[PDB]
Amino acid sequence: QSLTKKVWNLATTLAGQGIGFTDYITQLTYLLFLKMDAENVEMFGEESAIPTGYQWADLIAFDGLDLVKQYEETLKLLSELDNLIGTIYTKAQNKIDKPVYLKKVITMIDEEQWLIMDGDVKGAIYESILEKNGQDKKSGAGQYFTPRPLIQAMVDCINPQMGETVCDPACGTGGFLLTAYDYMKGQSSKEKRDFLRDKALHGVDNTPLVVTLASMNLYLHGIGTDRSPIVCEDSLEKEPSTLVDVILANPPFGTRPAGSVDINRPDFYVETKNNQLNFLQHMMLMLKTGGRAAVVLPDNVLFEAGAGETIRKRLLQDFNLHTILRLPTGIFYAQGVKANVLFFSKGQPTKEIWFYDYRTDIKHTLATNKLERHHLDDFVSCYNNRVEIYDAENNPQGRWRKYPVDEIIARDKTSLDITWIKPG
Ligand SMILES: C[S@@+](CC[C@H](N)C(=O)[O-])C[C@H]1O[C@@H](n2cnc3c(N)ncnc32)[C@H](O)[C@@H]1O
Repeated sequence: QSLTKKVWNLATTLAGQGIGFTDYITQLTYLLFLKMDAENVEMFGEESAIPTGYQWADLIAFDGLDLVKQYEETLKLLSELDNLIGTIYTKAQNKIDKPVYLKKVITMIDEEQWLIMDGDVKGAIYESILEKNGQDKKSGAGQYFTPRPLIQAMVDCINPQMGETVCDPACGTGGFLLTAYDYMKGQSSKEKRDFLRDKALHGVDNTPLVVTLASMNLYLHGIGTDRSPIVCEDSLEKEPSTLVDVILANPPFGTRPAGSVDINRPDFYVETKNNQLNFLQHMMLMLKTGGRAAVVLPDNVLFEAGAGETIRKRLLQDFNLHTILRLPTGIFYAQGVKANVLFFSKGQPTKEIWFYDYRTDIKHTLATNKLERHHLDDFVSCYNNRVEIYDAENNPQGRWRKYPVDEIIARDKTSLDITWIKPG
C-alpha cells in the first residue's frame, strides 16, 4: 500500500538494466528475510541464527564489487543451512551483478520496519507482488502462479479438515497450501492445532527460486516458525514415501524441459512423455485409500489416445472421479489455456461423473470481467447439492450434468472431453 508502488518502481528500474521481475523478487526476498532477522534481534532479544559477519548490518557497510562479493558470500553460507533458513536460500544465487543497483534494493529494504507492520500487511504486500509478476503478459512468471479465486473454490469444495495431510506436489508460490491452512485454522484442537502447525502441509517444487518465494510467502502469513513445509524436489523422479489425505495442485501445463533427467517410475501405470499425464499418474499414486484430490489439468488429459486412455480407465476403476469442472478461457497468465479441475477420491469405483461447464458462453479476461470468487458460487453450490440442473427438455443449456460411467466407458478413447451446451 504505497510500499507496493515503491517495490514496483524499483522493478522497472532494474528491468532498465538487464534484470527481470522474477529475478528482482527473489533478490528482494533474500534481502527481506535477512533484514527481518536483524529486526527480530532488537524487537525481541534473542541470538540471530544468521552467522556472524553476514547479518544485515555487515551487508549495508560495503559499496563496490566488494558489496557484490559480501552479498554473494552471504547467500552461499545461508544456502548451506538447514530448516526454514536453508529453504529460503535454496541454491541461493545473486542475479544483480551491478553494485549501484543492488545497493538500491538493499537501501529500499533497509529504510522500512517490516516486523511491526500488521502481519496481515506483510502477507498481502507479498501476495500482491507475486500476483503482479504472475499475471505479467510478457514476463512468463504465470507458469509459477494460479489465480486465487480458483484456488479458493477448489479448497472450499475439497473442504480440508483439521487432522488431515495436504500436499501440493507442484506448488509454485504456495497458494493451495496457504489457502488450505487458512481454511483449517478456523475450525474446532489441541493434538490437531499442533498437527496443522507441524504436520499437515507439504509442498514440492523443482525450481529453487520458486521454493524461495513459496517458503517466504507461507512464513509471511505465519505458517511455520523454524521449519518450512516446502521442499525443492522433482516430484516425478521418485515414488512417494508417504501417502496423503488431500491433494491440491495446478501442475505444469508445459513440457518437461529438455535435458531434464529421464524419469524411472515402475510404479506408474503407463510410460508416456506427456508431462501432464505423468503428474496425474504421480498424484493418483500419492493418495491414501479414502483420500481425495482437486487438480487443474488441460483438455488433452481428457482426450488423448494411448497412455491417456489407459490412465482414464484406471481412474474410473480404482478411483471415484465424481466431478469435472470445465474452466473458462481468460483466467490464466497465458490465456488460450483449455483447463479443467478434476476432483476424485481413491478406493471406490466411479459410478457417475458430474460435469460443470463454466466455459461455454462464459467471458472472463485478465483486464476486463476478471474472475473473482463469486463467479464460482453456483459451481460450489452444485458441488455440495448433487441435483442436476441439466434436463433434456426442461433445461438443455444447464451447466451441471450427471453422466453414468457406462456412457463414458462407451465413448471413443474413453474420452472425458464432454460438452453439451449450444452456444446458439
Ligand atoms: C502453475 S505452478 C503452481 C502455482 C501454484 N498453484 C501457486 O499458488 O502459485 C506449477 C509449478 O510446478 C513446478 N514444476 C514444474 N515441474 C515440476 C516437477 N517436475 N516437480 C515439481 N514441481 C514442478 C513449476 O516450477 C511451477 O511453479
